This record gives sequence, structure tokens and C-alpha cells, in this order.
Amino acid sequence: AITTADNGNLHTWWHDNAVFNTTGPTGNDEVRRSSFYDLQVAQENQPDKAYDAFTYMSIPRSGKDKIGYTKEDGAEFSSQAGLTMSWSSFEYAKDVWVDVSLRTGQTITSADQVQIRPSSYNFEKQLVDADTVKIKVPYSDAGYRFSVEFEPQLYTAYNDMSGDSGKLTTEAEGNRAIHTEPRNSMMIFAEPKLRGEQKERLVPTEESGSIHYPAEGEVTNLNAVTEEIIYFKPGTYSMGSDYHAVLPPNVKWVYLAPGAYVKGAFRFLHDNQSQYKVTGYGVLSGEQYVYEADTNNNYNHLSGASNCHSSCVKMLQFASADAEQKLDLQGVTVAEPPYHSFVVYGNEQTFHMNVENYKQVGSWYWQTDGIELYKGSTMKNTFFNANDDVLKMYHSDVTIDNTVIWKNENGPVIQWGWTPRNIDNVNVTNTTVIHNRMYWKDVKYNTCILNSSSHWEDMGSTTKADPNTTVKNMRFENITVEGMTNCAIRVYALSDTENIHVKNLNIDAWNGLDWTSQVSHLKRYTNPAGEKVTIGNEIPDGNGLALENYSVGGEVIEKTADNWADHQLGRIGFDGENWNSWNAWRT
Repeated sequence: AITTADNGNLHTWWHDNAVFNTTGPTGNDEVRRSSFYDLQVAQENQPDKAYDAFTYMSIPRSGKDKIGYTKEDGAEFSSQAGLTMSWSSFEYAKDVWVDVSLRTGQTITSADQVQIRPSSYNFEKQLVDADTVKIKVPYSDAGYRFSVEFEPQLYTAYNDMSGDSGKLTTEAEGNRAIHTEPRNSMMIFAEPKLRGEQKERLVPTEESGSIHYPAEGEVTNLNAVTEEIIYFKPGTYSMGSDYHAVLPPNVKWVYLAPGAYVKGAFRFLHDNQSQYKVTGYGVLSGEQYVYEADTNNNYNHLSGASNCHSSCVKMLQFASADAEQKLDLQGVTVAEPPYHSFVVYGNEQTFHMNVENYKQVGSWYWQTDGIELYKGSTMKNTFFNANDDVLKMYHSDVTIDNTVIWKNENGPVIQWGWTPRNIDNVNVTNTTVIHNRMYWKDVKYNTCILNSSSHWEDMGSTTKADPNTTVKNMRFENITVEGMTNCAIRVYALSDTENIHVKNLNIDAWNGLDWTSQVSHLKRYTNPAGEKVTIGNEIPDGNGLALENYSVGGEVIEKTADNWADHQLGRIGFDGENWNSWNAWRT
């Protein structure tokens, strides 16, 4: 018998319309339940009172065939290898014991056969029996988002080395290891219970404004709501494959309660509010939308153009007026996006975001970009699964802390390239890339942990830079990369570039590709007239690219230690002309 919690210290929930389905799209009124894991939670001093918490599951393309296209969409390997991503959310206010049970019939011999990533979370684990581990999750006001990895679920992705770039395969023989991870992943989002002033800010009441409460089922009428707040109670809601909510000017807040599951997407078309909010510990899933679902094409797949950068369905979209505005984006899990997760158009300097306890899961397709934080924004305590640029660092005065990342195949983790940019004062701390499948045999411009990709208009051109733009004063401190990866950093500088600091980029291992495919780059591009951008002087001015405590396999890479070059452990193949614009040293 399912028993959920709803007390002051613990909140869990269920979906009575849950279904097991590993093969195809669920019904409009159904929620996909994990076939592979069951989870229960108890307050640590009440270990006998364990409550069920639902475990959701996303599968590549929702198991759909490609409708309206045959080209690659980026979900080929994940679909063919049978990858899935399960996740369970709950609210807690006090240390808990979480029981995680594997449903497959596979067994484990010890709690050591269940690994937690981030590995820095040295949670106490106890083996209850041969399919169940108990994990002690301490309370933090940030909560914890982490992966639970049963050894029998691990597989290794290999690059078959075919053609120019290779292709991923689960076949080992004669191929190159790329990364080892659970085939059926299991994320736990242990989120802080909201009280006091935080609850008042993040959970609407009837005192917050007029509220529209959608009924469970089809929700295709949201464009004409007249209330200020749309509040989704626990339950399941469906926008369909051919509609997303384009919200009227009165709506300032969308709230997804814990236990709400909304299939759909939201666009705040109007720019008239001083404060926008999208909050709550519910789920917003794009599972019903086709890859590159184009609003110019009746929501069918993109037809008759090069891109749909501004017309394909986004999970969340806002408009920024010249006036100063704020958005609180909190709590929600964005699942199975058909395109980019998040965008703001308008005045990109006057839309200040406060993002926290936000998650993106099931990012199987290419172009499932993570978040772009606009000028003067902060983000903390998040989880991103993405199959494109994960952290789009395109704006000044941006601060990020405590990001757990499950990277897929395509794009880098951190991106600041693609166009010349003017950026100052960026700080990104405590990033853990727990997995990645970055695999390319050829030396691509848009990959590695950190990246300034070449220009989107022509990635092979070296004349697309602008020396009259400057990217400067960006600090990345603590980037923990677990398992194998492909490369550390590739900067194709499209702007003058100054005082970039990467501290404690710690990589467990390189993958099985040739070392030439693992190279890190630092190159100065020109404008069409031939004027080169400049990289600041690092030796001795400290105004170039600083790699402080960059390590591989625990060994710090040092310019003075003979372990830095392209054929050495550090894999650094920076242009010789830029020698005095970088340093690698041990503190």
C-alpha cells in the first residue's frame, strides 16, 4: 500500500494515473513511472516510518518515432542503447534516510556497489538487502540533487571511430571507451521544505492576487485567463502536441505544486510586469512536442528553413521591456524539452533572474540548451541534464553556485562563444559534471568542459571576430569532472579576452580517444580586415587565461612541471603566439 508524507518536515507524493512504459509515449492523462527504481523516505530519527515518493522516468523521444523528419536529432545513441533517466523529488526539513530499491531482479553484494555522484557527497550508506540501499541525506537549506548508481546498471559508451567523428555504441571490441554511467539513471532531488518568508515568496496564496486553478486534464485555455496567478494543484495536466500557453499580460506567476505534472510549455508574451515568477516543486514536461516543434509550422517539425532559433517551442520564454524587471525561477523540474529550455528576448540588460532549486532532466535531443542567465542574475542549487551548451555565459554580472551537471554528447559544458560578446564580472563556483558523453574523434570547435566556440554563421572561418568587443573578468572555481572526459578547454576568441580564471578544474581521467582529439586550444581570431583580437598578458600581469590547480587523475598540470603540452597529461595545445597569455600552476 502506497503511503505518502505530508507533515511539517517531509512531503512526498504519488500519481494514481502512473503507468509503466519503456516503449512509447504515455497517454495524455498518464505519468510515466520508473521501471527500474523504487524510493521511500523516513525522517532519520523515525526510520520505521518510511513514506513512498514517486519516481518519474523520461525516455528518449518519449519512445516516439521521428514524425515528419529522418535527419539525426541527437537522441540516436540514447534511444538505441536503451538509456532512461528516472528521478524522484521530495521536500524535507530534517535529515532523512532514503531507501532505494532496484526493481530489475539484479542484486548487489554491498553498499559500495551503490555509488553517489557527486562523489564529494560522502553520504552514509547501509545495505538493507541484496536489492536495497539506505542513504542518509542530511538537511541543507540548499537541498541535494544527486545520482544513485547501482553497479549492475553501469554500462560503458564507446566511440566506434567510424568516419570523421565516430559514433557512439555499446560494443567494446576494437572501440574507444568514452564514459561509464548507469544505463537507467536515478536522480534524487531532496529539496528544502519552504517556510516563513521563503514560502511567502515562492508559494502563492489568495492574498498574492487573483488565482486561476486549472482542472486536471486538457489545459488549452490558458491564453484567455484573466487572473494574475495560474496555480497547478497536484495532478496531471496536458497542453497537447499542438499548443503551448502564450500568457496574457495579467499573468505574473505560474505555480506548479509538488505533485503537479504539466505536459506543456509557457511563454510570457508581454513585458509589462515588474516581477515574474515561475515557482514550485512540480514538473513541466515537453514530452508531447516533436523535436524542433515549430510554431511557424502548426507545431509540426521544422520545415523549409535553416533554423528555428526564435520560432521553435521553448519550455520557458519571457519578454524584457526597457524597464528593470525581475524573474524568480524556483523549484520546477523541466523534463524532455523539444528545443532550448529558456530564453528572454528584448532588453537583455534589464531582466534580472533569481534561479534556485531548478532542474532539467531528459534532455535527449540536440539543441536542449541549459540556461542563459541575463545580466545581473544569480543561480544556485541546480541540476542540469543537457545535450547542448549547458551554461550559456553570455552576460555581465552573473553568479552561479552549486550546479550538478549530467552532460550528454553534444556541445561543451560552459559556453561563452558563438559570437563576439561584451562580458564583465562572471563568477561560477562549485560545478560538478558527474557524467558526460563528449566523444568526438575530430577536433570540434564546440566541445570540452569550457568553450568559446567559433562563430555560428561559419564555424570554420577565422575572420568572424570583433576586436572592439571584450570578454573579461570571468572566474570559474571548482569544476569537478567525474570519470572520463574528452578535453578541458577550447577558446576560439571572437573578442578581446582578459582575466579568465579557472581554479580547481579537476578531471578524473581522459577517455580512450587519441590524444590529438583531447587537445585544449587558445586561438585569436580576426575581423574581416585581419585585425586580431587580443588575449591579455598573464605572465606576469595575470590578465590572460589562468589555470590554477588544473588537474588530471589527481596530478596538477604546471607550465614548469613538463606535464602540460598536447602530448602530455595536460593536453594543452594553445597557440605558441599566446605563450605569455596563459599560465598553469599549483597553488
